[PDB]
Amino acid sequence: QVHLQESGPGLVKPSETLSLTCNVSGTLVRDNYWSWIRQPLGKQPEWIGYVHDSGDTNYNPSLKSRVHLSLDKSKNLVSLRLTGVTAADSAIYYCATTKHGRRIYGVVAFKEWFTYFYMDVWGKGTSVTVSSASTKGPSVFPLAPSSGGTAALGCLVKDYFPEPVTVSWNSGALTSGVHTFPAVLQSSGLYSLSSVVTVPSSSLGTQTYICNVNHKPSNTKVDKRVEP
Amino acid sequence: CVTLICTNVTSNSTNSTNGVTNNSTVDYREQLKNCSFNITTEIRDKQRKEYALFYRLDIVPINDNEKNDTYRLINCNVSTIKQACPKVTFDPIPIHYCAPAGFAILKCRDKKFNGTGPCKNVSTVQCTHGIKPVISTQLLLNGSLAEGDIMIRSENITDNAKTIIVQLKTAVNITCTRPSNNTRKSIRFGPGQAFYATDEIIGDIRQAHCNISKTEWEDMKRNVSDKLKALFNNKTIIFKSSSGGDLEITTHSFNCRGEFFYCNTSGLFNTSGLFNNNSNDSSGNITLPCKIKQIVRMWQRVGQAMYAPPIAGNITCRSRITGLLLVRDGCKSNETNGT
Amino acid sequence: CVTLICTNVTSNSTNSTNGVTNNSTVDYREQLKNCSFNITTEIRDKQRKEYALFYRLDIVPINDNEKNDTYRLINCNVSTIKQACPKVTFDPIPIHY
Amino acid sequence: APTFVSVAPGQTARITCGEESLGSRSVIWYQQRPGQAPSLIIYNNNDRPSGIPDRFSGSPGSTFGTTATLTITSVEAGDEADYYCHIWDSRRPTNWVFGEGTTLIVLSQPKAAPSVTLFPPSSEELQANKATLVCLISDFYPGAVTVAWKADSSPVKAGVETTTPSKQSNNKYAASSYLSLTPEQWKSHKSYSCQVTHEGSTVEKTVAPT
Ligand SMILES: *[C@@H]1O[C@H](CO)[C@@H](O[C@@H]2O[C@H](CO)[C@@H](O[C@@H]3O[C@H](CO[C@H]4O[C@H](CO[C@H]5O[C@H](CO)[C@@H](O)[C@H](O)[C@@H]5O[C@H]5O[C@H](CO)[C@@H](O)[C@H](O)[C@@H]5O)[C@@H](O)[C@H](O[C@H]5O[C@H](CO)[C@@H](O)[C@H](O)[C@@H]5O[C@H]5O[C@H](CO)[C@@H](O)[C@H](O)[C@@H]5O)[C@@H]4O)[C@@H](O)[C@H](O[C@H]4O[C@H](CO)[C@@H](O)[C@H](O)[C@@H]4O[C@H]4O[C@H](CO)[C@@H](O)[C@H](O)[C@@H]4O[C@H]4O[C@H](CO)[C@@H](O)[C@H](O)[C@@H]4O)[C@@H]3O)[C@H](O)[C@H]2NC(C)=O)[C@H](O)[C@H]1NC(C)=O
Ligand SMILES: *[C@@H]1O[C@H](CO)[C@@H](O[C@@H]2O[C@H](CO)[C@@H](O[C@@H]3O[C@H](CO[C@H]4O[C@H](CO[C@H]5O[C@H](CO)[C@@H](O)[C@H](O)[C@@H]5O)[C@@H](O)[C@H](O[C@H]5O[C@H](CO)[C@@H](O)[C@H](O)[C@@H]5O[C@H]5O[C@H](CO)[C@@H](O)[C@H](O)[C@@H]5O)[C@@H]4O)[C@@H](O)[C@H](O[C@H]4O[C@H](CO)[C@@H](O)[C@H](O)[C@@H]4O[C@H]4O[C@H](CO)[C@@H](O)[C@H](O)[C@@H]4O[C@H]4O[C@H](CO)[C@@H](O)[C@H](O)[C@@H]4O)[C@@H]3O)[C@H](O)[C@H]2NC(C)=O)[C@H](O)[C@H]1NC(C)=O
Ligand SMILES: *[C@@H]1O[C@H](CO)[C@@H](O[C@@H]2O[C@H](CO)[C@@H](O[C@@H]3O[C@H](CO[C@H]4O[C@H](CO[C@H]5O[C@H](CO)[C@@H](O)[C@H](O)[C@@H]5O[C@H]5O[C@H](CO)[C@@H](O)[C@H](O)[C@@H]5O)[C@@H](O)[C@H](O[C@H]5O[C@H](CO)[C@@H](O)[C@H](O)[C@@H]5O[C@H]5O[C@H](CO)[C@@H](O)[C@H](O)[C@@H]5O)[C@@H]4O)[C@@H](O)[C@H](O[C@H]4O[C@H](CO)[C@@H](O)[C@H](O)[C@@H]4O[C@H]4O[C@H](CO)[C@@H](O)[C@H](O)[C@@H]4O)[C@@H]3O)[C@H](O)[C@H]2NC(C)=O)[C@H](O)[C@H]1NC(C)=O
Ligand SMILES: *[C@@H]1O[C@H](CO)[C@@H](O[C@@H]2O[C@H](CO)[C@@H](O[C@@H]3O[C@H](CO[C@H]4O[C@H](CO[C@H]5O[C@H](CO)[C@@H](O)[C@H](O)[C@@H]5O[C@H]5O[C@H](CO)[C@@H](O)[C@H](O)[C@@H]5O)[C@@H](O)[C@H](O[C@H]5O[C@H](CO)[C@@H](O)[C@H](O)[C@@H]5O)[C@@H]4O)[C@@H](O)[C@H](O[C@H]4O[C@H](CO)[C@@H](O)[C@H](O)[C@@H]4O[C@H]4O[C@H](CO)[C@@H](O)[C@H](O)[C@@H]4O)[C@@H]3O)[C@H](O)[C@H]2NC(C)=O)[C@H](O)[C@H]1NC(C)=O
Ligand SMILES: *[C@@H]1O[C@H](CO)[C@@H](O[C@@H]2O[C@H](CO)[C@@H](O[C@@H]3O[C@H](CO[C@H]4O[C@H](CO)[C@@H](O)[C@H](O[C@H]5O[C@H](CO)[C@@H](O)[C@H](O)[C@@H]5O[C@H]5O[C@H](CO)[C@@H](O)[C@H](O)[C@@H]5O)[C@@H]4O)[C@@H](O)[C@H](O[C@H]4O[C@H](CO)[C@@H](O)[C@H](O)[C@@H]4O)[C@@H]3O)[C@H](O)[C@H]2NC(C)=O)[C@H](O)[C@H]1NC(C)=O
Ligand SMILES: *[C@@H]1O[C@H](CO)[C@@H](O[C@@H]2O[C@H](CO)[C@@H](O[C@@H]3O[C@H](CO)[C@@H](O)[C@H](O)[C@@H]3O)[C@H](O)[C@H]2NC(C)=O)[C@H](O)[C@H]1NC(C)=O
Ligand SMILES: *[C@@H]1O[C@H](CO)[C@@H](O)[C@H](O)[C@H]1NC(C)=O
Ligand SMILES: *[C@@H]1O[C@H](CO)[C@@H](O)[C@H](O)[C@H]1NC(C)=O
Ligand SMILES: *[C@@H]1O[C@H](CO)[C@@H](O)[C@H](O)[C@H]1NC(C)=O
Repeated sequence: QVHLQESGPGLVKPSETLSLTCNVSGTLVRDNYWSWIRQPLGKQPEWIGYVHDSGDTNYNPSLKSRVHLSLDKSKNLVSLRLTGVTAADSAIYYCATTKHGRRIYGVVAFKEWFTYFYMDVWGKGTSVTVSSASTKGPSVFPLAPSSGGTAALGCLVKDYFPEPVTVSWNSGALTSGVHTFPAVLQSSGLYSLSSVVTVPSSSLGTQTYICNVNHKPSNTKVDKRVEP
Repeated sequence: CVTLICTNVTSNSTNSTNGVTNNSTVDYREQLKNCSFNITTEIRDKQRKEYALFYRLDIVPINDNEKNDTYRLINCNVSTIKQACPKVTFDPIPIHYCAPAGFAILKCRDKKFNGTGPCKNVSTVQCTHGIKPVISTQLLLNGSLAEGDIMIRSENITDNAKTIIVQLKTAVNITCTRPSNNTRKSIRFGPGQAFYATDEIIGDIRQAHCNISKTEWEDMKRNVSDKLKALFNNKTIIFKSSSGGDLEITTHSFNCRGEFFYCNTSGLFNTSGLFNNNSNDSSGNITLPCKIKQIVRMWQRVGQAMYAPPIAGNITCRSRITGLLLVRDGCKSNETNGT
Repeated sequence: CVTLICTNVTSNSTNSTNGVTNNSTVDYREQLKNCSFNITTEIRDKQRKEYALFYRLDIVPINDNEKNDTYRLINCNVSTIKQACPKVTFDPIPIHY
Repeated sequence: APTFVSVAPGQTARITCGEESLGSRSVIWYQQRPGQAPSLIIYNNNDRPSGIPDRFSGSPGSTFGTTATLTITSVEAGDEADYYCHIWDSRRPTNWVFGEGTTLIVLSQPKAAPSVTLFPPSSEELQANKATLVCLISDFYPGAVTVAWKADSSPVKAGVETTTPSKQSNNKYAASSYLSLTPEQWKSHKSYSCQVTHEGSTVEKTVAPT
């Protein structure tokens, strides 16, 4: 069960170098070829570059100048650095083991072949936004379920920036009925999202129906209890 | 014979180590161009722009200032040029040379004949047996092998300025090919006068080459060596490439289905004289890079320049190597143990 | 084998009934044209405008935009052409095999 | 660009990406779902990693002047996804972005009514003299639904920041509308209502101040 994921800042402003990191496990960092991939909103994924020890690296010509990849051995993790960012660079990023090969169609002697690259396992994805607008701590409030015996309850997250805001429910024990709706853009220059859970009428408790909200960019941890 | 604005055909993904260097140059790389030009239509007063794909060898740069990437066909420099008629074929057919009546040909049937002097076993014929007119260099193709054993012949071996003519006993298959699926186009210039040019490369950009068995070539290299060593006082003989000349002379030249080849015989003459066999390993085919050219002039001055129209689609022909044409380097050297 | 700007030679008095129709076309009507063209003079560097009368059969239209009424001789399309020497004659003489 | 194809559950779908080939290619196919990163399906035209069935066929790299067709026999419901592909050709320089993926769909949803859910302003938010209603509507198909609030039969002009539908794990979609008000606006009107319209079929829920 080899798995991996990355860790970024969430927000960067223009003319700043965007540093990122892909923490890994399952296998060694020497024993793999490593890639970086970004995919904007409603667009196709763009291959950034790839790297290996013994001084080997190659970048996408679009940003061969701005990107500066790295590699830590002991820590078992990868790195990234992208200078002079703009709103164009804002996309959700990834990192993956790049399994390579060779495609032969003619005389090997004459170099009648080419080498190709596929990536068999992906990370979760670090959402990266590029704007000159400051962060914002999400204001959080409870949604009253009161008016078969069923009545859904939830939490409303509002006035924050940037997307995304991760939201759990009471130490993540209950997962059923949890419909965390996609956020909404406002002319406020901010976002808002609402997570709801469907629950029967027979549920007094007293159960601490708490929503575990987390908005890392602003470095804010809000926690609100839902009541009738 | 007009201006050609040529450009190379497709981009590539050449990379890897190192990087600090910039411009590369290699004489041995068979490559095509995408030349463009204006030619006259049915009427003298008008003309149109065509494009064709020409082997870099067949073109030559001209320094124009009004434009860039300008070339010309090598011949507009020297001689007129015609295109081989489609109907005709230069297939080497066995022809019999026959004497008039009252004359007769005499055939030497001696199985270990030297070329000169008495023949113990003779037979009269009116006609020579079927002889195919093969035009090739270094390697003698599709010919007659020696009955007894492989033979070396020369007017006098000592005169280094006279060609050694080797005749194998057992032939060595050589399979050459132009592997690319080249589409061809007809380009007309009036009244109905038209010339076939290569149009496109369907599929991979493949390179022309020849194939000999390494085991089967190195063998005759040895067998020939042993017969040579017998003639030059048991001196260990060694082989090497050509010292210079026209391409046709410094390469193995021939034609398959009409396209004229120029295969690098460097590989055939590295040497590899000491036989160990290496546990029968490192021995498959031995591939030679081949270069291909269309505008071609044989017999030097006598005869005009010929343009060989491209055969559409990939081609490959197999000939049997039946002999060789060699020449000895001759000067004073180490008397013992030199060679 | 150059461009020919051809025009029919003389007007006519074709009239009478009926009248409502406009354009007529008939394959069987032997007719000449008055073709014009530029040809080279004694020197390669210069040329002059000549006119000749050509049977419509012997010419064929070419679609040029820079000019109108443009034709070419049917052969520039296909084969070279020579003119029968004045001295020679293709009179069918009885020959004995 | 065109990226859609309709195939019944049980029939076969063939999806195409990139320009026509010039030389031998090594076409790699990926599949992405909402939230998740793109996953590998096929490499070297028809070779597949661990966990992918035999139904996933691919064009051979051997053909020339030919579009790369990914063919998936007996299409499964959970296979509706984005299919961005990565072409490696002999005669064209290395591509550093992926190709346009023919998005996949299925005929029979069969159907799905929305789950309309309408909440009043929380008691806490009203202390900051601000108010915001929340119309949580979801699990509908096709993912298109007109929304219309009503103050009291009277339509509400402004303050309704809503969302375009978004795909989930289940093929159904989800969206949400937000009507923002202030206490004195809220408590004045006797009722407020959110009307969701789906396939010429209006559904509505109602909420009111105490
Ligand atoms: C040394 O020695 C050696 C040996 O001897 C050599 O080699 C050789 O050589 C030869 C010569 O070169 C060769 O032959 C050849 O071949 C070829 C091929 O073949 C194949 O094919 C065929 C058909 O064809 C087609 O196809 C192809 C492919 O495959 C192509 O390439 C071509 O081109 C064609 O095409 C076509 O079609 C297509 C479709 O597909 C299209 O697209 C196109 O367009 C076109 O149309 C066939 O037929 C054949 O067959 C055969 O074989 C088989 C087996 O294999 C079989 O079964 C059959 O039946 C036949 O056989 C027969 O015969 C034999 C004998 O021979 C016998 O054995 C048997 O039994 C039988 O009977 C195959 O498959 C071909 O092609 C050729 O032909 C040609 O040529 C000739 C002469 O050579 C003649 O005769 C003919 O007629 C033809 O002609 C043509 O061409 C020419 C040139 O080439 C010319 O001149 C003429 O005129 C004509 O032309 C025309 O056409 C062309 C085209 O073709 C063009 O280009 C132009 O323009 C025009 O139009 C021949 O046959 C062989 O193979 C070889 N061998 C080996 C082993 O290798 C060498 O060379 C030597 N060396 C030195 C140095 O010398
Ligand atoms: C003059 O002399 C010179 C020099 O001697 C000579 O030059 C030589 O020319 C030939 C031909 O031009 C040229 O051959 C090429 O070689 C390519 C590479 O093959 C090698 O690698 C493969 C892969 O093995 C790797 O992976 C293995 C598994 O992990 C691993 O074990 C290996 O170690 C390796 O890591 C390998 O399979 C090959 O070995 C096979 O062939 C040997 C030949 O002797 C044989 O002894 C072996 O036992 C072995 O046989 C198996 O594999 C073959 C297939 O290769 C099967 O058919 C058998 O049943 C066995 O299972 C080599 O080690 C080769 O791939 C080239 O062919 C592909 O490419 C062209 C160009 O596009 C296509 O047109 C072909 O159709 C073919 O494409 C198939 O494969 C690619 C992926 O590579 C796919 O994308 C294609 O779509 C297609 O496969 C798919 O499609 C079909 C339907 O189309 C479908 O049905 C399939 O199921 C599949 O889904 C090409 O043949 C050679 O490089 C060159 N140079 C040298 C030094 O030899 C000249 O020819 C001579 N001149 C003349 C005139 O003769
Ligand atoms: C150094 O350089 C050298 C030169 O540069 C290199 O030399 C090369 O080596 C290669 C091998 O190493 C050689 O490749 C050999 O090719 C033959 C070709 O035969 C095929 O073509 C015949 C005619 O062309 C048809 O097929 C082609 C290809 O499909 C088409 O493009 C054509 O259009 C044409 O199409 C017709 O046919 C198809 C059906 O095939 C129809 O659909 C079409 O409508 C057309 O009608 C063709 O006659 C052959 O057909 C026979 O075989 C079929 C299976 O392939 C079969 O289905 C047919 O029914 C038919 O069989 C019957 O008919 C024949 C007639 O003679 C009978 O003899 C036979 O008994 C049946 O009754 C064929 O399609 C290929 O056959 C060879 O395959 C053998 O060798 C490989 C080597 O790897 C083995 O692995 C195979 O197992 C196979 O062995 C056979 O023989 C065994 C006994 O010995 C037997 O036990 C096996 O079961 C098997 O049958 C080779 O692949 C290449 O030719 C050669 N080149 C030169 C120039 O010398 C060298 O490699 C290189 N070395 C190194 C190290 O670098
Ligand atoms: C360069 O490259 C070239 C290309 O690669 C390469 O060319 C190939 O070379 C080989 C030689 O190595 C060519 O020859 C092959 O040789 C095999 C061995 O031959 C032996 O058998 C012969 C026949 O024996 C008959 O008699 C026996 C007596 O008991 C029987 O047991 C046999 O079964 C057979 O039966 C006869 O009677 C039957 C009665 O019922 C009848 O049906 C049957 O058809 C047959 O008539 C022997 O004659 C021979 O021995 C002779 O020579 C020795 C000394 O050398 C003497 O001592 C003997 O007394 C005798 O004189 C051998 O022992 C063959 O198996 C092989 O078979 C092919 O041909 C037969 C017909 O002969 C076909 O039936 C069969 O299908 C085979 O395919 C052929 O046809 C297909 C379809 O047309 C074709 O595609 C294919 O290419 C092939 O032509 C074959 O003969 C070979 O043909 C060459 N190929 C080509 C394309 O050219 C060349 O060598 C290379 N050279 C160099 C220098 O590198
Ligand atoms: C470079 O130069 C080297 C040498 O300097 C060459 O290499 C040699 O090439 C020859 C080519 O012929 C190779 O000869 C092969 O010999 C074997 C062995 O033969 C035995 O088995 C066969 C049965 O398979 C028997 O019939 C034989 O018996 C007699 O007749 C055969 C007929 O070929 C003859 O070769 C034998 O010498 C023998 O004759 C002698 O004995 C009898 C009594 O038994 C006597 O009456 C007679 O007068 C003689 O004294 C023998 O037991 C053979 O199998 C090979 O093929 C032959 O048979 C097959 C069928 O099996 C036929 O299809 C084929 O046509 C042949 O007839 C060969 O003949 C030799 O091995 C080889 N040596 C080495 C080291 O390589 C290279 O080739 C040269 N290279 C180049 C590029 O030029
Ligand atoms: C046909 O065209 C060719 C090329 O335009 C002419 O031959 C070439 O002449 C140049 C010199 O003008 C040669 O380049 C160099 O010449 C110097 C002598 O100054 C020499 O020292 C160099 O080593 C080098 O050769 C060139 O090699 C030569 N050949 C080719 C293939 O380019 C030729 O003159 C033209 N034909 C006629 C009849 O004029
Ligand atoms: C383009 O490719 C041809 C292939 O032979 C080569 O000769 C030429 O130099 C190339 N162009 C440049 C500018 O080098
Ligand atoms: C001879 O040249 C060939 C070129 O194809 C090469 O493969 C071989 O290794 C060479 N051998 C030596 C001894 O140089
Ligand atoms: C002029 O007369 C010629 C006579 O053959 C005819 O072909 C041509 O069509 C005429 N012009 C027009 C415009 O019809």
